Order: sequence, then structure tokens, then C-alpha cells
Amino acid sequence: DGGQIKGVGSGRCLDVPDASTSDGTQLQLWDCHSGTNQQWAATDAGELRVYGDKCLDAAGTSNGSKVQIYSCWGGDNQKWRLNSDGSVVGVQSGLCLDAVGNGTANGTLIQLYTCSNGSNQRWTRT
Repeated sequence: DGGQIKGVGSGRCLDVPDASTSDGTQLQLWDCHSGTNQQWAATDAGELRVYGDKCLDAAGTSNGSKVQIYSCWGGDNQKWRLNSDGSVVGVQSGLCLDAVGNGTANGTLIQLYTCSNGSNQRWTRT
């Protein structure tokens, strides 16, 4: 199924730019809508999937590491702990899904960053 993942601080949704299906495409914030590029399904394997067959994927384990779409393979960089406080924590990195530079505008990129309970690190279903 899946649905929107909205950033608390920005009021904008986790969005694959231009509805690309290309592996390595970095995620962004965008005004929320019903496009398939904003529908994320949480799986039992700990994934957040878009298009049914692409995984939310941490390209690295450090602060500033890009968060991208990528073909699913079961790796720990494609697993996310969905905490009750809105944080979305990468299993491999222990870092939070984070809107780059505390940005809120359309096109703000998504990265990993130290969990700090920031509004740019809190994510809600709608």
C-alpha cells in the first residue's frame, strides 16, 4: 500500500525528484500530493519502499551521507527504525533521516545526521 511521509518541521513530504526510478537518486522534500513518488510502504523487513521495488537507502554511515532510492537487497542501510517520537533511524548508521541544513523548502535534500530531536528529523504519517 504505502502513504505519505511528512516532515514535521517543513510540512512537506518525502519525495523522489521528478518521479525518477533511477538507483542513486537523492530524496527531497516536496509539497505533499498523491503521486506514486511520495507513497512509502513500511515492511516487516524494516524497509521503506517506493514504487513497490525501490528502497529508501543510506549511501553511507556518516553525517551528511546521502539518502537515496535503490534496488532492494536486504542490507542494513535499507532498514529503518520507525520510532514513536517521529525519528526514522537508519539501522546500519544509527543516524536520523534529516532534511539537509534544516531546510523546509521544496527541493531540500535528505541526508543522515546525528539524532538531535530536530523538527527536520521528525516524520509523520498523514
